Amino acid sequence: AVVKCKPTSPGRRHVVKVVNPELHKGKPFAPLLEKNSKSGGRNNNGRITTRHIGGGHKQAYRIVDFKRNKDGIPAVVERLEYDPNRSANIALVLYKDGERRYILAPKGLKAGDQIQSGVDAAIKPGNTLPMRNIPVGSTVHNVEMKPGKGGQLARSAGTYVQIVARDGAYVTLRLRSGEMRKVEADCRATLGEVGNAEHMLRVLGKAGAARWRGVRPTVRGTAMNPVDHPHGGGEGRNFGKHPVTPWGVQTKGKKTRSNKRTDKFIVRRRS
Amino acid sequence: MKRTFQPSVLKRNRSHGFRARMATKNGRQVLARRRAKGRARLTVSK
Amino acid sequence: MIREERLLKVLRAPHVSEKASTAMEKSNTIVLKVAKDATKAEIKAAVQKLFEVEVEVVNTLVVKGKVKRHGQRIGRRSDWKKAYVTLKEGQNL
RNA sequence: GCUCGCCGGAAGACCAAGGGUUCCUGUCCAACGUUAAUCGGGGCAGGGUGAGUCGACCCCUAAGGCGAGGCCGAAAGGCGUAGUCGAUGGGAAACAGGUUAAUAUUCCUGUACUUGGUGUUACUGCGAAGGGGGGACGGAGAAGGCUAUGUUGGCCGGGCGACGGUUGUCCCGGUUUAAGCGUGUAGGCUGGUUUUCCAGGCAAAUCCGGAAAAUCAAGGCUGAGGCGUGAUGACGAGGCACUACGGUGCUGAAGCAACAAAUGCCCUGCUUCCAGGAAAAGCCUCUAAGCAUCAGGUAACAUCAAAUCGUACCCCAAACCGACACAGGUGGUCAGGUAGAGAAUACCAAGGCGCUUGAGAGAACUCGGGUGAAGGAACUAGGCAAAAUGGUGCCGUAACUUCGGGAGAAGGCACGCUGAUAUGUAGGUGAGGUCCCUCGCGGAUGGAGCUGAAAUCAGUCGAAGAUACCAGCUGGCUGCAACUGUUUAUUAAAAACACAGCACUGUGCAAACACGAAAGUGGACGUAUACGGUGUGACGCCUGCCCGGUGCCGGAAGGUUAAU
RNA sequence: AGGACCGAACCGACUAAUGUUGAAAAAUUAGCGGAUGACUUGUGGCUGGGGGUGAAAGGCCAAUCAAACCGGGAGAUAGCU
Ligand SMILES: [Mg+2]
Ligand SMILES: [Mg+2]
Ligand SMILES: [Mg+2]
Ligand SMILES: [Mg+2]
Ligand SMILES: [Mg+2]
Ligand SMILES: [Mg+2]
Ligand SMILES: [Mg+2]
Ligand SMILES: [Mg+2]
Ligand SMILES: [Mg+2]
Ligand SMILES: [Mg+2]
Ligand SMILES: [Mg+2]
Ligand SMILES: [Mg+2]
Ligand SMILES: [Mg+2]
Ligand SMILES: [Mg+2]
Ligand SMILES: [Mg+2]
Ligand SMILES: [Mg+2]
Ligand SMILES: [Mg+2]
Ligand SMILES: [Mg+2]
Ligand SMILES: [Mg+2]
Ligand SMILES: [Mg+2]
Ligand SMILES: [Mg+2]
Ligand SMILES: [Mg+2]
Ligand SMILES: [Mg+2]
Ligand SMILES: [Mg+2]
Ligand SMILES: [Mg+2]
Ligand SMILES: [Mg+2]
Ligand SMILES: [Mg+2]
Ligand SMILES: [Mg+2]
Ligand SMILES: [Mg+2]
Ligand SMILES: [Mg+2]
Ligand SMILES: [Mg+2]
Ligand SMILES: [Mg+2]
Ligand SMILES: [Mg+2]
Ligand SMILES: [Mg+2]
Ligand SMILES: [Mg+2]
Ligand SMILES: [Mg+2]
Ligand SMILES: [Mg+2]
Ligand SMILES: [Mg+2]
Ligand SMILES: [Mg+2]
Ligand SMILES: [Mg+2]
Ligand SMILES: [Mg+2]
Ligand SMILES: [Mg+2]
Ligand SMILES: [Mg+2]
Ligand SMILES: [Mg+2]
Ligand SMILES: [Mg+2]
Ligand SMILES: [Mg+2]
Ligand SMILES: [Mg+2]
Ligand SMILES: [Mg+2]
Ligand SMILES: [Mg+2]
Repeated sequence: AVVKCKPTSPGRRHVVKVVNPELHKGKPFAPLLEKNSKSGGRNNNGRITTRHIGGGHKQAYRIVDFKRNKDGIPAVVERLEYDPNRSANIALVLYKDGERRYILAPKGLKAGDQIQSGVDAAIKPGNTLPMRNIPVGSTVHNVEMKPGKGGQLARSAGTYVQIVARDGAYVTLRLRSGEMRKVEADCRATLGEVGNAEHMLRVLGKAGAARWRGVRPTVRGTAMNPVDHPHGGGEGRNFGKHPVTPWGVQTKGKKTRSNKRTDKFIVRRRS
Repeated sequence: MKRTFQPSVLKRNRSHGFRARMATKNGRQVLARRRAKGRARLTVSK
Repeated sequence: MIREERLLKVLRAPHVSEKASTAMEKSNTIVLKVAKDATKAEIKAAVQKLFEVEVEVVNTLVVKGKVKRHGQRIGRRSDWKKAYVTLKEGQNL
């Protein structure tokens, strides 16, 4: 559900809130948590290497089954949980033989379903299997990129890939981003679309909001002094630059990708 | 009003103490000089 | 533990004072300067032998020697263990 | 010594950090002390810090640090694996009273408790660096039950009033008692036990997880306080003797109830929400290598052990940071009486103080204040500064609006005391007595006593009853910024920055980007509903035309063109 | 419920006067803003000088900052006083 908040107070009047009743209440399943410590965006040289990252809420990490290896063994959806560390919700699944696991909650997953993996597995929302055994045309999420390495593509709320060609030993995915890239067909992948999809109807509605998600403020270069940012100073609102990174590199359109090493695999660049 | 020197033994010995000087080339060198100039107190101690 | 050598070396001197005195009256306790490195045990042991009396319990503390700076250049008095030795009840020397 | 005044959510009392003898006594007065000083945080000498259970060491880990071998780097050196360090967090146990000139939960008295070694005895599967439990975790809000505490009555000791009255419905004081042990209440959570079987818990498992049945429903886990004991005790006014008049010894009454009541406790609870809320050991259990008449394991008793180092004193300051005995700064704990919403504020209590030159004068002028005829912004850059408003409850309140607001708009009305309803009302509280019963810290009945607003009527005093302190001035027009936030420590708090929102633009993950000769690492344990760069700045209504210039994207046939 | 309202603590720093060889190398007094949050604060850690950090003022990095402090090249050079 997607809710408007009443204007009982400015900075709460523009709040649009995504509240979901099918989500477990209370702490996750402890056995699957680790520590995760915040980083201010600083690396092992103590230097800020990525701007704007500080504070806001504390976060436990939940171990998520990106790989999906327990083939042949069914499991059922104990329940649906929120996860502070990503936009997708998640499924607490009980495997027949006792072992438990988290997985990315896909579009329609309800409590008490039966997901499964392996070179067989019923082609149904929730199930994992190699793509050489997935019908071209299918739409699939959490897509492995090397066989075995585990999910890397389409892991985010609302997203999915669509297989649009087999052929060869590789398939050819339509990436959420418009791109089309070949990818060896033994790379596993999941039936369905990744779940939470009204994610992108939230509005925050107030500055804090963003803070308490670890985001610190963004200072326009045109608000800095020449010394600081290539976008210079002013003297009653001036710019006159050719838009750039803080570090003399160009935005408004210069291309950055440079791999060669992985050019082979890309078949159509996004548009 | 709040001035710049706010003591703290724990921090002191960590920042300049004998052992910290010993940790490294250029702290061993602080000590080294101080010994050459014949200092009474190499560092600050118990 | 004996190391009778030690037990002889561990009792240094009696210690005199109001407190020390009233402490002998009221509490059948006796107060000694004892090696800095001595343990309550070592203190009990040697007191038993050397002073043939029965020791019920031993308390210690370390006295910090005062400081007396005489113009620019200063000086400090060294540090010693003070020893409260209680005497069981069979009370003698 | 007797007054007087000041603080009393502090100007008291405690901790911690920092200080390092400032502590206590004797003695001294040069210099230090904004004055004298016989005094002192000054000189000099002496005394003073006592712990199994307060703290630190110790065990555990956080961020972070170091780091065999290792990866990388002209040398220096940077990273980092196993490990090892690092509390600001987890981890065993003590209380009340007494005593010193100065230490005390440490010494004494009394009464406890913790975990180990040794033994004895009875009884048993014990056994990790491993598994599982657990330790183990946010915010907000709610209201019940409690205690700390206090009020009054009672009880006990004392009192009969410097001046009219005070043998009583009078006055004053006190009325305090711990840990521990026992009990398992208010209340919270969860159904239990047996058997069988299993792809999980790196091997193993009796444990955890999962699947089956069978069976009984009452079982367990947690848990403040009360009560009992501890206590034959301690403390307790006051007496009674001595007194170097400083004190010491001796003895010692009552020691209850009702009512009010935290912000403390039950509560690591409950309810609820999005931002979704440390780790590791101790601890319980489970087995592995193992050991099997041993060792161990469990329990009673008995016994030995618990080291070392801190402990004086200052504590929101004369001892700490401020060159000063400096109107500054400095985290945490304790919260009495009356009035009060209150931790505000005024006055007291306990406790601590009158701030280390005083004495007179009673000019100008300065500073800080009180009142002011008539006038009332005429002042002035500007109502700067003043003056004024100021509580509660009810009545009532416009434009405009994003329907929340505006709004405490504006403006009215009441306010003290006494009596009556009602010799104290509604409410709260709740004892005897009665009956029950799984009889308990139980239920129902019952209403004594206790406490107790608000209201209307009437009467009454003053110039005035939100009487002091304390405590909104209101309204109309209009610029800019949506808004709360941020900022020039020390002349700029704003219309500047940020901001939710929008847009462009890059980015397929070994991402772009960034710190890095590099290794390594942030980005991210993320993956295009994501992440970066840039500009715009809620929202409503909108966002037109120009690609010549400059930038950028695409292109390629020619032309020109490097090393070679 | 809320970057909700009023208002102590706490955080701040809008106005005036005082002070200006100060009580003080930025404060006192009376008024003022926030005061459940982008709040406030203890303890310890990390980032280092053409480097940091910066809700951006050239702000802050130990009474300082359009390039900290210390030592060194060092008796820099000074057609200037
Ligand atoms: Mg932005
Ligand atoms: Mg921006
Ligand atoms: Mg600027
Ligand atoms: Mg530049
Ligand atoms: Mg201009
Ligand atoms: Mg003892
Ligand atoms: Mg000791
Ligand atoms: Mg004080
Ligand atoms: Mg001295
Ligand atoms: Mg003098
Ligand atoms: Mg003194
Ligand atoms: Mg002295
Ligand atoms: Mg090495
Ligand atoms: Mg290292
Ligand atoms: Mg350690
Ligand atoms: Mg600690
Ligand atoms: Mg004392
Ligand atoms: Mg035994
Ligand atoms: Mg474990
Ligand atoms: Mg009570
Ligand atoms: Mg009379
Ligand atoms: Mg003390
Ligand atoms: Mg003074
Ligand atoms: Mg002072
Ligand atoms: Mg007050
Ligand atoms: Mg005086
Ligand atoms: Mg004075
Ligand atoms: Mg006046
Ligand atoms: Mg007048
Ligand atoms: Mg008049
Ligand atoms: Mg008038
Ligand atoms: Mg004029
Ligand atoms: Mg005029
Ligand atoms: Mg004014
Ligand atoms: Mg006024
Ligand atoms: Mg009345
Ligand atoms: Mg105008
Ligand atoms: Mg603004
Ligand atoms: Mg300024
Ligand atoms: Mg200002
Ligand atoms: Mg973005
Ligand atoms: Mg702008
Ligand atoms: Mg608010
Ligand atoms: Mg306020
Ligand atoms: Mg003020
Ligand atoms: Mg400065
Ligand atoms: Mg330069
Ligand atoms: Mg030279
Ligand atoms: Mg020169």
